[PDB]
Amino acid sequence: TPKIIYTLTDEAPALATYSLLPIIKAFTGSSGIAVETRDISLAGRLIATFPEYLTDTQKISDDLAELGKLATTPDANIIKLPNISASVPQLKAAIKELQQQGYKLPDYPEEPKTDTEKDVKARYDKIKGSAVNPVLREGNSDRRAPLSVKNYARKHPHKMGAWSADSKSHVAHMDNGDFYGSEKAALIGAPGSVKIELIAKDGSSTVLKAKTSVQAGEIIDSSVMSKNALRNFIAAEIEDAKKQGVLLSVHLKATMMKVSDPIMFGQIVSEFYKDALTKHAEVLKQIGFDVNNGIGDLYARIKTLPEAKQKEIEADIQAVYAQRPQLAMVNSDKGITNLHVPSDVIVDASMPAMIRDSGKMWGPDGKLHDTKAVIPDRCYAGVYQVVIEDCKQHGAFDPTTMGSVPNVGLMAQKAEEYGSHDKTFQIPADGVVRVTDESGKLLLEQSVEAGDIWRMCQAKDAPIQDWVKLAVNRARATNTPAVFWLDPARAHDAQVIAKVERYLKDYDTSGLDIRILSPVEATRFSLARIREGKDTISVTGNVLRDYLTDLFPIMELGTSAKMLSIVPLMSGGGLFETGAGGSAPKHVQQFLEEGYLRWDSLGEFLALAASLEHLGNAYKNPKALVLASTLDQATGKILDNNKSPARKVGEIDNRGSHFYLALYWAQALAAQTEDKELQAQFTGIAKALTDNETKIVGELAAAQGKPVDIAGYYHPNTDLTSKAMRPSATFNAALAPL
Ligand SMILES: NC(=O)c1ccc[n+]([C@@H]2O[C@H](COP(=O)([O-])OP(=O)(O)OC[C@H]3O[C@@H](n4cnc5c(N)ncnc54)[C@H](OP(=O)(O)O)[C@@H]3O)[C@@H](O)[C@H]2O)c1
Repeated sequence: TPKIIYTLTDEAPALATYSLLPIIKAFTGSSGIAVETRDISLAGRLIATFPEYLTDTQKISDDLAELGKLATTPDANIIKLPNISASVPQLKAAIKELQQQGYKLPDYPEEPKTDTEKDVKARYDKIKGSAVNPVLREGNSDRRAPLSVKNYARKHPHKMGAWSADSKSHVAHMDNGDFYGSEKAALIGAPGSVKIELIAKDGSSTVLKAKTSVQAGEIIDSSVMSKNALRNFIAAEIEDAKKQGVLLSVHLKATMMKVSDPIMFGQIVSEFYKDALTKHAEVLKQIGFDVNNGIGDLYARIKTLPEAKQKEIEADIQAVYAQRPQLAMVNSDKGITNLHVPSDVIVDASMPAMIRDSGKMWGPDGKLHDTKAVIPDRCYAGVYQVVIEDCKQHGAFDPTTMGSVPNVGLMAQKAEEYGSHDKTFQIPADGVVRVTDESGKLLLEQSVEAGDIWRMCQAKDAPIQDWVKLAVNRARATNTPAVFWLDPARAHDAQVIAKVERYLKDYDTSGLDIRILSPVEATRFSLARIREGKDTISVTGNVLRDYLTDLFPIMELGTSAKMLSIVPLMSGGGLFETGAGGSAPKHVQQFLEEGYLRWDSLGEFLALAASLEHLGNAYKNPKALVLASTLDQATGKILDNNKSPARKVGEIDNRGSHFYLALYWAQALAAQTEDKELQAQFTGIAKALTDNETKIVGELAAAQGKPVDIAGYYHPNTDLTSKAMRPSATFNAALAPL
C-alpha cells in the first residue's frame, strides 16, 4: 500500500489523467505500490466545501484538507499536477452553476447584504484564488530542465519569433508610490503576535487584523499601492500608448493575488471605460456591476436590460475602443480582450510568451503587434525590461545554443507574497496603519489614503535556511555559478540578504561562484552567460521563483511544462510537481472542437520517474527503483524518437505519446534483468504493444477531427470523458490482462 498521491485537477492536465493514469496504474500495480487519487480540482474543492447543501451521494471527502496534513508527515510522496487558481468571474462563478445547473445545489456570491450571504461569501472566498499550492508547498522549490530535455530542445528547436532592434514594445511601470517604493521591513525578535490597526485622521481606530503570530527570526514587511497614484499612472500609459501606436496590455497576477490585483485590475478597467461607465453610472449600479471582474462582467450582467438599453451601452462601449489604443486580445475572433476577465492574462505566462512572439500580442484585427506591457509595480517589472531590451539588442536566444537558468526558490510556509492575502486591506479612510506586537512595540507603520492597498508579508527563518542550503547544494552538484536575486533597495530583500550572507558561512563555499545581485543586475549577468552558452543557477524569492521558471524555460524548451520541478518537503516528504506550467485552457478548447489534445505530458513522466524513486529509496523497494529506472528510460526514448505531441490534427496527440510511454516502458522493463519477475510479468505486454503499434496509433488518430462533448468543463461527465480520452479499444484490452 505505500502511498503515492496522483492529484486530480482541472483542465488539460485533468483530461490527460484519464489517459495516463490507468497506464501509470498498471505498471506500479505488480510491484506492491499504491497509487491513489485525491480530487483537488476547482469543482471537487467546492463540492467538498458545502456538505450541508449536498445530498448523501453528491458529497466527496475534503482532500485539500487531507493532503494539507499528509504534506507535513515524512512519508509524503505527492505527484501534483497544475490546478486552476479560480477568479471570481466565470472561474469561481461559472463552475458554481456548471454544478447547480444540471447537477447539485450550492449557493451564490458577491456583495453580501444578509447574514447568510456574508457567511457564504466568506466561505467561497477561501475557495477562489491560490488555495491548493500554498498548502501543499511545505518546502523550497528546485526547478531545472533535465539534460536530456535540454538536449532534445537543442536538436529539435521550437520556433522563435524574429526580433527587431527597432521594436516599439516595452514594459511600463509606476515611478512613485507603489508596493516596491513603499516597503518597510522589520525583524521579529520574540515569539508572539502582532496586531494590524488603522489610525484615522478623525482620531478613531479600526482594527484590520488583531492577532497574527510571528516566530523568532521572522521577517515582516508592509507596503501599499496608492490608488490615486496608480490611477494617475494607468491614465498616462493609456494616453501615451495611443501616441506610440501600440497595444495596451496589463500583466498582473489577479489569480494568486486574490486580494489586491483584482482591485488594481478594476481601477484599470475603470480608468479605461470611464466615459461609458460614467454615462451609465446607475444602470450598472442597479444590476450590480463589479469592475474588479473585468469589463467582461458588464457584458454578462446587462443581458437582463431592455433590448434597446443594451445596445446603447454596447454602442457606447465601442465609442471608447475608438477613443483609446487597442487592447491586446485574449481571443481576437470572439472579441475577448485583455480587460475582459481577471485571469485570462497572467503575468508569469503572458510575458514569456509575449517575449517569444517578437515582443507582440494579438490585436483586435487578428495579427501580432508591438505592445506596452503594463507591470504597475517595480519589484519585478525591471527583470522583464532587461530581457526585453536584450532581445531588440541581440536577437532571440537560440534554443540550439543558449544555456539554462534553473531556480532554487524560496516558498516554504507560504513564504512572502504567496501568503499576504489575509493581511491585505483596502484602506477605509485616510489615516495611518500600525503593526504592533504583544508588548505594544511599534514594529511597522505606513501612512495611508482611502482606497489604497496595504499589505504585510512575512518570510520565516526556517524556510530561508532550508533555502540557502538547497541553493548551495545545487551550486555544488552542477558546479555552476549561482546568483541570489536580492535587491538592497527593498527593505525586505535587504534583511533577507543579511540572512543569506550569514548562512553561507555555514556551508562549503570553496570552488563555487556564488554571489548576490539585484534582480536587475542578476538578469544581466544571467542573460550574459546565457547567450554565450553558459549556465547559471537562479536563487530567488517566491514570486521570482515562478516568473523565471516560466520565463527562461519557455525560451529554451518552448514550455515550462517540459521540465523538472521537485519540492523537498521539510519533513522527509516529497512534492513532485509536473511542470513549471499550469493547466492549458486553450488546450481544452481545441480538444472540445477538433478532438486534439496538444498538452505535453513530459512534465508528468519526469514527476513519476521522480516519485517512483523517492519511494524505492526511502523504503525497502527495489522494484520501485526498477520501474522508475526504466520509466526514466522510456522517457528518453520519447525525446529520442520524437513521440511527443504535434500541434495540428493528424500526427500523435496525447494518448499517442501516452501509448509510446506505455510501449517503451513495457519493453524497457521486459528487457532488463534487475528484476526477472517484472521482466517476466511485462513481456506479455511488451510483445503486444509493438505488434499493435501501427493499429493502435491508427485507432487513436481515428478520433481526431470531430468535436467532443463531455457534458461540462469544470465537472465533466467522467464516463464520456474516459471514452473520449481512451478511444483505442485495442490498446485498452491489451492492458487489463497484464
Ligand atoms: N498549479 C500550478 O502550478 C499552476 C501554475 C500556473 C498556472 N496555473 C493555472 O493554470 C491556468 C492557465 O493559466 P495561463 O493562462 O497562464 O496558461 P498556461 O497554460 O499556464 O500557459 C502556458 C501556455 O504554454 C503551453 N503549455 C502549458 N502547459 C503545456 C503542456 N503541458 N504541454 C504543451 N503546451 C503547454 C500552452 O500554450 P500553447 O497554445 O502555446 O500550447 C499554455 O497556454 C490558470 O487558471 C492558472 O491559475 C496553475
